[PDB]
Amino acid sequence: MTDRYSFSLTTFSPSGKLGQIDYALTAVKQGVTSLGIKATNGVVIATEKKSSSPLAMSETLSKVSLLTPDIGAVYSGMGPDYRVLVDKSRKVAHTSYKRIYGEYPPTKLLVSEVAKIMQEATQSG
Amino acid sequence: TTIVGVKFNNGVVIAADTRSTQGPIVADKNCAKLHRISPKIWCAGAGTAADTEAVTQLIGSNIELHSLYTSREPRVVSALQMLKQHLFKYQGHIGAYLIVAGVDPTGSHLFSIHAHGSTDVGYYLSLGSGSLAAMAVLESHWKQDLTKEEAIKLASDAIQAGIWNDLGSGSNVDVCVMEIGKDAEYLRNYLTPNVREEKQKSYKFPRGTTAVLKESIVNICDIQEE
Amino acid sequence: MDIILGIRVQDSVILASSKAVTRGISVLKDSDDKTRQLSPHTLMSFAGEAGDTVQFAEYIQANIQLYSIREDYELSPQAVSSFVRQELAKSIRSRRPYQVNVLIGGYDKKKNKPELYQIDYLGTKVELPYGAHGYSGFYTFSLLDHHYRPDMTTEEGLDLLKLCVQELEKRMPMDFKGVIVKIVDKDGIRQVDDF
Amino acid sequence: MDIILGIRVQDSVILASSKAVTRGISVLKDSDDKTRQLSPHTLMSFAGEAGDTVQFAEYIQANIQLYSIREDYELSPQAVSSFVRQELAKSIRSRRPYQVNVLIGGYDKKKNKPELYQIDYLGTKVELPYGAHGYSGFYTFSLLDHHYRPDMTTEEGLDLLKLCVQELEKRMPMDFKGVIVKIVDKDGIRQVDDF
Amino acid sequence: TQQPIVTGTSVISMKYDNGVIIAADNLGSYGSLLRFNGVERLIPVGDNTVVGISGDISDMQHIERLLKDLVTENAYDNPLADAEEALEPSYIFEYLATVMYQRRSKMNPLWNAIIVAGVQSNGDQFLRYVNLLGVTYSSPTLATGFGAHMANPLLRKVVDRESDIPKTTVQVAEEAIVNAMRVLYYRDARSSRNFSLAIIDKNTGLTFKKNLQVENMKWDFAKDIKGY
Amino acid sequence: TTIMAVEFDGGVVMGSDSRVSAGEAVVNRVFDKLSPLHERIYCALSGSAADTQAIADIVQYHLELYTSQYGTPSTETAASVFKELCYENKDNLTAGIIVAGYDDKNKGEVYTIPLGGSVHKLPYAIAGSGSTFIYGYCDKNFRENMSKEETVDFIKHSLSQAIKWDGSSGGVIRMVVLTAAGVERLIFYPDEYEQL
Amino acid sequence: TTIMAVEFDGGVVMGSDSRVSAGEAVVNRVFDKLSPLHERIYCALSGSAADTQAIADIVQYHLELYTSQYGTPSTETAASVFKELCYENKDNLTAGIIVAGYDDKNKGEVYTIPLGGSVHKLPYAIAGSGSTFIYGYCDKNFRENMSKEETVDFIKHSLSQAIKWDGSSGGVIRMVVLTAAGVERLIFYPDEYEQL
Amino acid sequence: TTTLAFRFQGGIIVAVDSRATAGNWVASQTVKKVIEINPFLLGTMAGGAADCQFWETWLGSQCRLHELREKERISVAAASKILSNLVYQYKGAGLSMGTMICGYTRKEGPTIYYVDSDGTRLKGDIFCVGSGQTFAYGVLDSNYKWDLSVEDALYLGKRSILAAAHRDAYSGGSVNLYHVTEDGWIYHGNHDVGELFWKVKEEEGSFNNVIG
Amino acid sequence: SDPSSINGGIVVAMTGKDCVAIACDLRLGSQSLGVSNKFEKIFHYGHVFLGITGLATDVTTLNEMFRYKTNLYKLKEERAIEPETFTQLVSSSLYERRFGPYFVGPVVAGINSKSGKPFIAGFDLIGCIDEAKDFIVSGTASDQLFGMCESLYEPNLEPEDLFETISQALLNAADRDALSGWGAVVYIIKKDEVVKRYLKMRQD
Amino acid sequence: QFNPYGDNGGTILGIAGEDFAVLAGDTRNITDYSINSRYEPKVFDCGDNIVMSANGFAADGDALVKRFKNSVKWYHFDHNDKKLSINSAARNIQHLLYGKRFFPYYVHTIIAGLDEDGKGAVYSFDPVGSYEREQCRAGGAAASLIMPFLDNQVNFKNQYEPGTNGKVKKPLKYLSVEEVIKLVRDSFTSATERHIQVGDGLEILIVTKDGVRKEFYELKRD
Ligand SMILES: [Cl-]
Ligand SMILES: [Mg+2]
Ligand SMILES: [Mg+2]
Ligand SMILES: [Mg+2]
Ligand SMILES: [Mg+2]
Repeated sequence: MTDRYSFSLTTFSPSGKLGQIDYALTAVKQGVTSLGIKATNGVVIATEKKSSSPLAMSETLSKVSLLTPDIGAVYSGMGPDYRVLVDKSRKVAHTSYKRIYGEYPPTKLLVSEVAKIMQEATQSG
Repeated sequence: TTIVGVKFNNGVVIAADTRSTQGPIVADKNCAKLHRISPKIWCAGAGTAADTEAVTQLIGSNIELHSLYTSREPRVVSALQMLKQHLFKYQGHIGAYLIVAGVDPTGSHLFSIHAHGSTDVGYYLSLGSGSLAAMAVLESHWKQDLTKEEAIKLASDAIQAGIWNDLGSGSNVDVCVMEIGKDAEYLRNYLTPNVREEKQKSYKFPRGTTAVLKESIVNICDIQEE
Repeated sequence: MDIILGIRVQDSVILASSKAVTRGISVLKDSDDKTRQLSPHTLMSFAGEAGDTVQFAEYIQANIQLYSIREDYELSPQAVSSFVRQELAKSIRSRRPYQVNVLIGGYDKKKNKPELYQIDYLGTKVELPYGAHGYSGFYTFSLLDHHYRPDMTTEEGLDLLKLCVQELEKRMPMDFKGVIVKIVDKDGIRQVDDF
Repeated sequence: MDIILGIRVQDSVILASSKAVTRGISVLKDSDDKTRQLSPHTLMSFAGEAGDTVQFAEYIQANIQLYSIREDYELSPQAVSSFVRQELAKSIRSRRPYQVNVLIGGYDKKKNKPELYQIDYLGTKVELPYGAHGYSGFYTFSLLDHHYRPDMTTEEGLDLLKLCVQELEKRMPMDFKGVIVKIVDKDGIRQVDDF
Repeated sequence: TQQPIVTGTSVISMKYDNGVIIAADNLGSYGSLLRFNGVERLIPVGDNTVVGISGDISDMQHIERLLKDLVTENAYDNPLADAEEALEPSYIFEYLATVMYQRRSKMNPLWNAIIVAGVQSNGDQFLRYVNLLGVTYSSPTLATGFGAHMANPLLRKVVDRESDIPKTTVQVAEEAIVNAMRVLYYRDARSSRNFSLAIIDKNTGLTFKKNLQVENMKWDFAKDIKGY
Repeated sequence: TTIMAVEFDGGVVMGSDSRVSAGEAVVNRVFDKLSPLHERIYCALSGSAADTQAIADIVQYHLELYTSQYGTPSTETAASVFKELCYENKDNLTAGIIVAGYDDKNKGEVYTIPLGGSVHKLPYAIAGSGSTFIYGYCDKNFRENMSKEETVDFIKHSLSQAIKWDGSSGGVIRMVVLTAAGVERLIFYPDEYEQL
Repeated sequence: TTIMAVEFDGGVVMGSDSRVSAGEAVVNRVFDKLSPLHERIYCALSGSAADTQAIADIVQYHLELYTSQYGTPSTETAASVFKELCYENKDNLTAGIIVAGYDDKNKGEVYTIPLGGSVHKLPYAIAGSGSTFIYGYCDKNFRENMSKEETVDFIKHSLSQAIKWDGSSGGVIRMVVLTAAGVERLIFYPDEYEQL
Repeated sequence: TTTLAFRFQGGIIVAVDSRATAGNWVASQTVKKVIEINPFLLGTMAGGAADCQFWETWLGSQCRLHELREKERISVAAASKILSNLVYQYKGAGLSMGTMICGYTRKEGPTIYYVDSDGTRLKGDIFCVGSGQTFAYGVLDSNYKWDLSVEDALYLGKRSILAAAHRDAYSGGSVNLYHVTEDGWIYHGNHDVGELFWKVKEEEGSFNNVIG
Repeated sequence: SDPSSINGGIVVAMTGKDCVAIACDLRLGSQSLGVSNKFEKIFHYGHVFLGITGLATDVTTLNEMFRYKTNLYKLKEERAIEPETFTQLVSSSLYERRFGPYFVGPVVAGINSKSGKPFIAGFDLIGCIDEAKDFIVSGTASDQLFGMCESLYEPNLEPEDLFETISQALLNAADRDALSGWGAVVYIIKKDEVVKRYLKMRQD
Repeated sequence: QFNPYGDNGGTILGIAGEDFAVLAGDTRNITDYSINSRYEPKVFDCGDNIVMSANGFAADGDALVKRFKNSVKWYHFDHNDKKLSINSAARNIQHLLYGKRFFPYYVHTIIAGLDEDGKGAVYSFDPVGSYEREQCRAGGAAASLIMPFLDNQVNFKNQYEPGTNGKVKKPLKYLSVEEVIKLVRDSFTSATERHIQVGDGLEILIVTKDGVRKEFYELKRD
């Protein structure tokens, strides 16, 4: 066994395109529409609960997730990929900030940490 | 330090004194020993002050993540299990002695945990240098089916025993009441029976009393423009 | 090792370091140089546990000589002292700490100023007009506190140092077999061969 | 401890004893005479625990001076050494033993012979051509073994003693601040004031 | 220097308006072994004093003999031995306090903590403590060993300052003492259910109660507790 | 601590006191020392409270995992998992454990695991500080194939004596009866067992 | 060592084992631990063999000199002499002594003097290394006003158990019966008491 | 603690600090570390405060009994030896004492004996004892001459204590000066180290390292 | 031997009306030997001030560490760290060495730039936070400082009054400690001006 | 092993006025974290206008005070009822303390009274009998908390005259008995807040030419 894929699966093509990032963006394009609007005294994020079956209980599937008491996240694309990113985002908010400074991270820095996880999946083996 | 936890009809109450000591010296005359693991799970710590505070925030952090992961309000038995497994792994080198109380979907709970990783269950518990003073009051006045008002009374009376009779304890009484199907109410300085009397004299000095060698403005601002 | 002194005068730093090396019962040598040139305008004297003293001094020397070649530039005395302090501060919480005390006498070519730094084995750094390690301070500091002027000449500094060594030779129980004296100025490092 | 040497030549005994008195950190004195005249033709040098050394020496001196007056007669060096040995042999099994080592240099007026006796704090007496206590022997005995001849003059004895002190001043860690030298012969006891 | 072998635990006591109360359980422990169950640790001296002793029982029995000898000696050539020149609590205490301090000063202590409870000739309440170090102190409430930690806090809620003593009846004082003995039985691992209680009143004199038991105990909440 | 397990006709009975002591202070006077691993497998814990509670939690985990894969474990299997933890970590543990369980094939069984981390299958086992005082009594009063009532009386009388003499023991006598019928908890208060 | 004295209707009975141990080695397996000080006053010795034998010899001398002057001493008097020696020399002694005697006015009396040098008058006393295992048994089985035969059976059964469990105890059970009739010596061998 | 005494043409100068410490804690800044045995004999306090006080007061009693019996002033030699013989009897018991016995008689002239609790008795010209002794020696050794004036000798003793008071953590408070003549000792006042330091720094130009 | 009393030295912090004060002695020593009279124990990262007593090597190391961390904080946050946040960072940083700690007694002082609220805090060597309203004390003369501060202090002192109170509290505490003194500095901190005053004191 | 010494805590304070002297002490007696007594007198009138306190180990403290009181009684018998002067009392206590040099009284002793010129006097002793006349001395648990305050507020240390900036010291003006008692009360109030062994009650004995007067004040009981 052992993970013997220690090399990049995302690589530059002769035209300078990173194929796997482009294709990932294509998957996002197919995904259900989600939006965000910033007001003077708040922000709103919204999406459609595209229920796969009417027998399914769509309340048990959360597309809009709390990351910190003052930060929320919504997505478009692959739901499972979103769910694990929310788990990583919630944890990194604690490990790389709250357990150091005794307060929740500002929006931009938590976004920065989520961004770093998504960049690494673009270059890591 | 004097800490008590008392079970009542529809919940649990936790109380503590407000004195932190560096041996014989009193560092803080109004310390806050009542810590929050989660909104409806509060605990109070004796022993190494850094350790009790640190171990609460770590388990409190992991409990919040667990709650988010499971979409469920955190349970006292979870906080309990995580605290004892952490403290046991460090074989008492983390000197954290806690009384853990709270309400969850299961009901109301009251546990104690020692630095080595042993845990205790009961309807009334005490901890710290003033635990014997407090336990004397609890053993004298505790009864089954206490009301909220009776439990707060018994808890604060048990802390007062510690304040007066134990040198390790003093100053004020902090209380937190955790009732089922309600928000946990944190009552800070619930009792203040140790206010210092006005001094005989003012020690405000005439201006220019101290001898000065040099003076200078300290630049706290960043490097300026132009 | 025993006595290491340092005095920063107007236009130079003077380091005096004992010549004796004693292994318990016998004095094995009476001509030991307890110093290393870190850079052309930076000198470090050292005293502490046998073996560790030279091992540490040569290690520091190698690291500063490496930096000099890489950047084609001589680090300021301040920069060198900060590097040495960090190495000793790292060392004290190691499995087996370096038991070494050092004086760093350097001439800053940018500021045109002599600089003396005292660092003990714990990594306790101080910038001083004059310094020592061990018991050397106890005998000499009362003379230095009295006679020391910041506008002192190199020759005046040497005269005050002779008075300090004389007081050591009188009241110290141990025979440290005199001192090797070295001057650090704008022209670099030279040894006073008659003291 | 402090260095005390002895050498018995043709017609005299020479006792060399260090001048330094060190109390831990500082050398309090550099002119201390570590000897007592027991009788006109008997001298005792001593080294050991502070206080006990002088207390013992003066106690012996008093007892020999008492005997001298009572009998109107000077005891032989051998008789004085035997008395001193018994007092130290008694002392070791006491509640608090004297930690004192002595050399007894005497000229026997009956036999017309110089005599040197070495006695340690245990009461271990030996008659020797040359003796020492503590570490003094370790440095000097190799030189004495080589050069010593029983028909040596006092001047030759002093020259061999100078070579012994020179070796001590080279290889001993401690500064003992030179030695006071005293000669014991038929004419009594005198001090060599230049050494 | 020695170590205590057979030991007795807490002696508790307090002042009330007309006199003093003192109590001590009837156990002689041998480490963790509850070896002897019929040991009297309150020893009356005349009709005006009760000496309560904790710590080494062999040293207690010695002190018991010293006090017996003190009564005999006081009666010698003393026509007023049962009147004006009877032994006072203050006399009995100072004697013991002298012996305790002398013994610690020879590095051979009587390994005890002693409370002398009694009423003086003028009707003044006497209550004072002495231990193996010869340390002495007086207080409206006194307790030894474990009692100091658990009993005093409860007894001090009745008599906190001196001004509370005249306001405290014998019924309230005895009730507090009996409750303290129950709490000590719950929480002291070297305590027994059986105890002795002595009341020294300036009006009704010395009342000595033997074979008293801890009663009205709460255990019924044990059935509810399951697991840890 | 005073704890004992007894093999009888119906199955097995485990008994214990309820006192947890720190020096001469009783920290808890109503502690439950009979903690279940499985439905009809219980353990009695003696020694370090931290060490014993930590091990009991790990065994309960192993038996829960075992059941999911291989069905109901035997009492022998439960004892074996205890011994493994106690024996391998004997240098860092102070734990004396009695394991009592009921199979339908093997009926009632009792295993004792003293400090060393050895295993001993016995018709009855005594352990804890109080046990030393009732070696004489238990040896001369234990019979094989007693009734439920006889076994309850034997444990009640035994732990009564061990509580009377041992300062480290006291409080209520708790008992757990493991039979084909199921699990029955019993409690006996001082006023009852002291007058025996 | 296992020793015990019991008060009964007729008088008092003292019992003991016969083993003297040096570490694991049994030095003597048939030692007589019941020593007379007077005609109807005996003592059972536990602790340091040197210390206990030395004290016993002195007490015997004191009671002999007492008898020459003041006539037969009380059992209380004999116990008092022991306590005086044990208490005053508690720093240099390791002696635990049971004293059992028979007066005609006081009849049967038992006194124990533990390590401390304290005195306790008891209906019955147990002492020595083996006694710790029979605190439960002796407390449950002792009655006041037993017959000679009942008291012999009680001591035989008690010391039997204490020998069974204690490695420091063993050999024969020697007993001394103090009554108005006089002094009777009894011995019971392993083959007899082991099968009880 | 810092105590010194030195012999010169004008007699003996005795200078001491005033600080007493229990660990880091400064118990007193107003301690008399010169014991006035009698009007002609001084003794310095170092090691055990009680040991030095008690036994040098006792020495004053022995000296008074001597001159009552012999009708003649006790020699410094005799006075010093009474104390050294006494402490030697207590050797091992745990007496802590390091002191200089100072006196000026006809037969002897100005005389100083270092007496110590392990039984040492040394005659000498210059002695320094205490935690700050090494600092005081430095100033003494480099400045000392026999032909010092009483004024200059008094200053040298004052300046030597200041040197120790500055550097040694366990020395300071104030300086006590004494001048021993044949007709008895003369007290030359109490000098606060706090005020003395700034005064000396300015007038002397020393302690440039310190900002004032 | 005791690492927290080799070098010596003290820090004291107080709260006044719309102001805070932090003060320290200037002594560094090797037990009895005085080594330096210029060893300042108060540092600042923007408008947040940190005093550190105890082992001098750790005082220097933690200053270099907190400069390092507050510099990275500013680059990422795009704003200067506040006293409340910095307190938590000190606590976090000390406790991460629980079983090999820095032998220090840190003291935080500063005014929150947004709320304008005066803030002080103290820590034991493993990072337990003492957040007192009145005053914080640290060092080899902490007992002496507790005595001075308890009697001399009254709430809501104006900047130029608070200076006299904290100055007298330090000076008299230092004069009763062998291992403290050799000069003193006092920082008077207002929302947007900080004054630094070197005190004249006895040099023994 | 047997430890013949213990710590009963407590704090005492002696201040010498111009024509008076006060000796104050808290009335709390403790071992470890327990309170033995909230009122156990610690400062004693010993006769001849002398007040004494031996703070530390209460057994050794009671023993010394008892033996000194005895010494005063026998001084009267032996020397025709002569009044024992404070300087003579001080020297006598040195000999009592040093008598047990090799098994000391584990106490810090302070006595207060008037000297033979009628001026206020305080003498301070170590456990083994070293003693000195002092203006101002605190002893026991909270001595380190009180003395720095007294240096500042009695002796005016580090206080200079406004406008001179360090050039002119604040002049040492004499304090009244009312002024001293204010500083004593504020000392103990401050000590009570920050030291766990200090509290319950404060008892002050004031000595003038008219005799010995007592004042008692409540302290916090926590
Ligand atoms: Cl610096
Ligand atoms: Mg029990
Ligand atoms: Mg100083
Ligand atoms: Mg200072
Ligand atoms: Mg208080």
